[PDB]
Amino acid sequence: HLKPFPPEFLWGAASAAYQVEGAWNEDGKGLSVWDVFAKQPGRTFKGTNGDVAVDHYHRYQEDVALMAEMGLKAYRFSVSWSRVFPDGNGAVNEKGLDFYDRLIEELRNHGIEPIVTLYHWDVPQALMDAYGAWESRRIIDDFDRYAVTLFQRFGDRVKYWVTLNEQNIFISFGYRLGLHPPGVKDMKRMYEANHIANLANAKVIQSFRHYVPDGKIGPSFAYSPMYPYDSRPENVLAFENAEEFQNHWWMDVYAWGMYPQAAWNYLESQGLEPTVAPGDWELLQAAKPDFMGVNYYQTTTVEHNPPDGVGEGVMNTTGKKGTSTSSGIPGLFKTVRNPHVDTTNWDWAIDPVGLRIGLRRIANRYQLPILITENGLGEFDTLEPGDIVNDDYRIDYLRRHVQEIQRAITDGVDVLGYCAWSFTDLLSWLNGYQKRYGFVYVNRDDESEKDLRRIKKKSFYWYQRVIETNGAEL
Amino acid sequence: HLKPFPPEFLWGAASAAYQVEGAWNEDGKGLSVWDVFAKQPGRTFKGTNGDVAVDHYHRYQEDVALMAEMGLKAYRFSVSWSRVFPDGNGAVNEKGLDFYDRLIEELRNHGIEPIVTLYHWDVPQALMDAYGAWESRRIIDDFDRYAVTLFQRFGDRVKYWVTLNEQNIFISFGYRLGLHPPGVKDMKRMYEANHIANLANAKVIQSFRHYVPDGKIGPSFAYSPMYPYDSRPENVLAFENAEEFQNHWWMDVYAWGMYPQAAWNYLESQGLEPTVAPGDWELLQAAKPDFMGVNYYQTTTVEHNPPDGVGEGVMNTTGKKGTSTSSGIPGLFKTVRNPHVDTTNWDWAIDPVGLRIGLRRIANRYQLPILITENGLGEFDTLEPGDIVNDDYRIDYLRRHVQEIQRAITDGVDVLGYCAWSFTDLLSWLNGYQKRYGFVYVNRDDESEKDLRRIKKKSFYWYQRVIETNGAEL
Ligand SMILES: O=P(O)(O)OC[C@H]1O[C@@H](O)[C@H](O)[C@@H](O)[C@H]1O
Ligand SMILES: O=P(O)(O)OC[C@H]1O[C@@H](O)[C@H](O)[C@@H](O)[C@H]1O
Repeated sequence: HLKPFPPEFLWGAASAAYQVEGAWNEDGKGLSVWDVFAKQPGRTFKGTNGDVAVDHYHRYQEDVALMAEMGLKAYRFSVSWSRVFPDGNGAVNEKGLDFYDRLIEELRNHGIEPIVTLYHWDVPQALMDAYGAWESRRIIDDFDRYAVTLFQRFGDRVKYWVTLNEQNIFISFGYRLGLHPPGVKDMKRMYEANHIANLANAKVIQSFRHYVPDGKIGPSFAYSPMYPYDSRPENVLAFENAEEFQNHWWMDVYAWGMYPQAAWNYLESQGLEPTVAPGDWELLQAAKPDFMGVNYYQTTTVEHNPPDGVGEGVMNTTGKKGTSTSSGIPGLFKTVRNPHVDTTNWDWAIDPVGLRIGLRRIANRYQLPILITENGLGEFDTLEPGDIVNDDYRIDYLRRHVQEIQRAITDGVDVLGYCAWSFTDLLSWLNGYQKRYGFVYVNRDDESEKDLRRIKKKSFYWYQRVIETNGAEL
Repeated sequence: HLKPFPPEFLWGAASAAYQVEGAWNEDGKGLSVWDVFAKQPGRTFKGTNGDVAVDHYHRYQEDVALMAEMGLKAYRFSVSWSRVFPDGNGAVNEKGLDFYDRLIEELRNHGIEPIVTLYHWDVPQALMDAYGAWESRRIIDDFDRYAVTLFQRFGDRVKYWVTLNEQNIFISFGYRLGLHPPGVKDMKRMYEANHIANLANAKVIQSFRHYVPDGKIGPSFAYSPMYPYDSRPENVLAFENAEEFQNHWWMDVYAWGMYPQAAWNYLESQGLEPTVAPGDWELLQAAKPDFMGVNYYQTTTVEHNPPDGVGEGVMNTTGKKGTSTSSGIPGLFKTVRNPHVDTTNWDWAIDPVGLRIGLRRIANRYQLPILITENGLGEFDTLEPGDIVNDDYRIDYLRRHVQEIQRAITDGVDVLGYCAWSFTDLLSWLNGYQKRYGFVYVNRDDESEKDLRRIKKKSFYWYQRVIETNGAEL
């Protein structure tokens, strides 16, 4: 006997500002780091960018009407920092606040609960220009200022907030792999920026306790649960190293205010540990979140890796299956293909049991409620004559993950809600428009902008059915 | 770049009263549950019992002189509760207290640190007869009276104390597997007795803070870290289930005062959860220990197990290799042979890297210091002419574990000490005398006490060197 989904379970879907909004220079909006970065040659798939994206800024009324038709209980979206503070720092742009106020109003008028992500990777370029953005403690005061603005403005209508979206991704990709702005490959700077982001997250959770006393806040972590390749002790040890370095390094800070000691000692042995200042620990430890947000797509299997072994690997940005290669930390661990799971055309593992495992690990270790703020299947879709998108692959992916969530709930994990990625098709940062996640197909590709018309996929109706029955029918 | 062992690392060896002391009915000692149990036909190997054991009660001065020759920094022994309270909870037997006083004085006169185990499985039979011993909350006050008696008599001279030795073993063997007294096979009774023992542990730690304010105290957990068989998600899930039901069930209570939720919910779904009285949680949560005591011998590899699958397995008590069979909890997990590790003649896995993994898991999850209270190799030994015992297999085993401990210390695990099991050969509860662990061979077997003479094994001189060089020389 499975527990039922709780009565007010947030059946949701999600987007991110730069990926959907467009209107990149309208109504006072300032330059963001992604405005700049995406226009640099070779940074994105086929030079795609979010100048227009899917034009959600102008079509939000249509999109919300499709959410209402779907029956969504919740919609997760991010506020574009550069829309609200074009300089990051100076005067509020009221036109920018007015759009999100219009959007929230529309959501509530249709009975949809808004989930607002404060930061989804688009720090204003002015802050990067002024002081290096996440590499400077000044961004703590500046990020706080921007969040308190949003708290005061919308605290009365938005109950659920996410602080930083996938801090582990935009810090690592932006400062170690050089695939995100600022395009740096410097492990020392990476950990300094990561430590500052940790302090920013804690500071605004504290501010949230004052300005929105009845609300619920937490970060959203990009969680890939690690697996050992097999029962060889050296591979299990590699799994221990990988889970602590890739996952506990962030989630222990979110939940306990402390870095894990083995990873710290390893970084300290190389001078790579972050600069701690007086008060940092007191701040980090005095900022408990209401939940752990989890973005989940896949697990990662690892094995032992010699000190001279694999480092950076190839990542599949083209959808040509089988082109990614193993990556790792020399001496600690390396990724390896898990022969027991299928993979997508971008080589992502399809592992719905991995989601239950991951939910269990977080409940077991931190004792916190979980909001699944992203989960979904990115794949090619074909538009058929008659406005038919038969995305059975995506229905099956989502069905199996939702089934594992109910088993995790039965196991005692307190799951607050589930936000599928994504509501409409949107621009994938590094993969372009062909890597589609939406319940709603958007009519454009990487060559032609066409008309951006929305078309309901087969998965739209499946998920509408799920929400209708509170998950009882999948 | 290995860290050295700390200057005052407690290089130790260990015993347990019933396995070593003999003198089972001398100087006013009462019956323990093991005096009665081992004299029941069929309960022990070839009917062996601890009536004489290796006669340490009369020979302790010889044995301590050998410890000083070895240069032991610490000696871990248990107090026989039935020596001190012949009927468990009446008047104190002063001759019983006088033996441990003479032993402790003998240790301290040779510069050896006493490490006292309050409970190593031998609750007096009178308490079993009166109210069922660990199945009654009456044992909480009776164990507290006995602990405080020792705290007051010896607290000036003993700083390191262990409360319950391997609660997970004596409770599950005594109440689920029927292999220890009282010989019960009842899962409901097992979890009730286990909960009472948790309360008795917390209560004595509370008392300890009052009577030995400068001392250090902890339980000693029988830790077998779990491995998944491979990266199949269902086997990783079995591993999550195993680590939670076999390990977190006890260690979360010791460290955090809380049972893990997924295991609790599974027990509750069957009416197997223990009876919780008001005040239980407050007591369990207000008894933090100074260290986690870790008894380590081997890892366990697990895979998925259907609801009709494996339950109880065969355990090797004869030293005939390849006689153990798989065990598990149907629906949750089953053990499986780990093809990457060697095994002893009793089918115990030899996995020194598993100790490093186990130490890392405890440090990472609980941030506690660890005292390794047992580790060693039980094997056949041959006495050759000239009183020579060349146990290079034991040296090899111990050397590799001590090396993995040093690597764990380098990772940042705070390891207080290392007690090898055992100082002299002694009675193995279920395996008789032929399964030897000692640094010191004792001349006797299952059929004759012979002369009980002590003979230093090759490993004696190896450990002596280890201690002399503080582990620099392994
Ligand atoms: O677009 P991708 O690379 O396929 O990832 C899919 C999604 O999951 C996370 O990475 C991000 O929070 C989203 O913004 C989105 O990018
Ligand atoms: O004697 P065995 O079964 O080989 O195990 C060796 C040791 O195991 C631990 O569980 C006990 O604390 C010791 O008393 C000793 O028995």
